[PDB]
This record gives sequence, structure tokens and C-alpha cells, in this order.
Amino acid sequence: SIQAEEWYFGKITRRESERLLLNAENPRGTFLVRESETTKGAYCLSVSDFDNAKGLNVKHYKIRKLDSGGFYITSRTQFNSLQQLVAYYSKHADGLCHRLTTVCPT
Ligand SMILES: O=P(O)(O)[C@H](O)c1cccc2ccccc12
Repeated sequence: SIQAEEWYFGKITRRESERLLLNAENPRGTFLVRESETTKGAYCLSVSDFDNAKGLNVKHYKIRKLDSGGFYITSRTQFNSLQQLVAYYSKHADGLCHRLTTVCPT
């Protein structure tokens, strides 16, 4: 759980996530989950996007974790695990820049 997850990069900075995601070869939705730099207990979901307006770019979303157990970006849409959250957002874009597609290559 989490650390076993290949999309879990653990303790890497926001800048490092952008370095990895800003690769021209990455299609929209390339992603990774990492620790937040300053929000304790929260993780960050970093996602690549692309459009003709900005071109290749990166968005960061905070994944909150309750002691009650749930994981969520928006409190209205919660999951029993980080894994289920990733699987859901791989199917639904909802408010994200793109549905999660491919785990970010190192
Ligand atoms: O700096 P990170 O790691 O991206 C971090 O989780 C973060 C992202 C976006 C806004 C933030 C605001 C406050 C504290 C941390 C924040």
C-alpha cells in the first residue's frame, strides 16, 4: 500500500515532479503521487496536461487522508484507499486536468 505502488514516488519535491512530467514523450494524464512538501499527512497527485494554449504543463492536486480512513481530493468523493482513488480518476476526469493515464517514467 502506497510505498509498494509503482506510481508512488514518495518524498520528491514539486519541482522534481515537474522535471519528470515535463518530458515531451509524456501524453496527457501521465501521473505520480508524492508527499506534499508542506501539508503534513496530505499527498500530492501531479498530472501532465497538454493543450495548444500552454502546451505541455503540470497540475498538482492535494489528496487528503482522514483518520476516519477515507482518501479524497474533494470531500464529496471519497475512497477507502489511495489505490481506489487512482483507479477512479483513471476513468473520470471530473475536475482534474485529465483522467490519469500512464505512470510517470523515471
Ligand atoms: O508544494 P507541494 O508539495 O506541491 C504542496 O502539497 C502544495 C501544493 C499547492 C498549494 C499548497 C499550498 C500550501 C502548502 C502546500 C501546497
